Amino acid sequence: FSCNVDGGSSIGAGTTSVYVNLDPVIQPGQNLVVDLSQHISCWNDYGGWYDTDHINLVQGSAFAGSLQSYKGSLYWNNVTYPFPLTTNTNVLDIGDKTPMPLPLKLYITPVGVVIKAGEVIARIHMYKIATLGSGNPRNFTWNIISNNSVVM
Ligand SMILES: CC(=O)N[C@H]1[C@H](Oc2ccccc2-c2cc(C(=O)O)cc([N+](=O)[O-])c2)O[C@H](CO)[C@H](O)[C@@H]1O
Ligand SMILES: CC(=O)N[C@H]1[C@H](Oc2ccccc2-c2cc(C(=O)O)cc([N+](=O)[O-])c2)O[C@H](CO)[C@H](O)[C@@H]1O
Repeated sequence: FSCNVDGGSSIGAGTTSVYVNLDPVIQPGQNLVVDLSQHISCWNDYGGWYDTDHINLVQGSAFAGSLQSYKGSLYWNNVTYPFPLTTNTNVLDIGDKTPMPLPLKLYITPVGVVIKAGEVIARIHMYKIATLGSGNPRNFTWNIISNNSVVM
């Protein structure tokens, strides 16, 4: 099982930064919408749904400390969860060798500068286990970072 970010090097585990582009000005009452499907894609390394991969997001995924007061919802694989995650999410099965954009979006309610360019916004933890043998479990973290400032 592997992923990449913006079509970069392949990632089988560990921590990767994901740089996103945000609306530079938002009004009070407006949320930020971070569509991570535009950035993170994953695939099965055999193809043909051989040794199918089972992927979920993990309880404890959270805002960066500086944004701890913010409110959020996380969309994953057809279901929406409150954020920070207080449960694991549903499982997405991955079996094609062609990269699948992750069905992942973050909606953020800020509670001046809303987001600073270059600062970590959120940390999303992801778990993989496959089907055959031990399933070769792997842990990933996606550290979401803004490319630009957002003001309100
Ligand atoms: C031991 C293991 O992981 N086995 C998995 C297997 O993995 C590969 C199969 C063929 C070619 C490369 C890999 C592979 C690629 C990467 C990477 O590019 O980052 C990292 C690792 N790794 O972490 O060892 C392995 O894929 C199947 C189907 O996806 C299941 O996921 C299995 O469980
Ligand atoms: C389980 C959990 O919620 N928190 C633990 C956290 O787990 C992860 C952290 C990042 C990415 C994936 C996982 C993970 C998710 C699952 C799953 O979704 O079933 C299963 C496993 N697992 O057993 O290897 C790992 O690991 C830390 C230790 O580094 C502590 O143990 C925490 O308590």
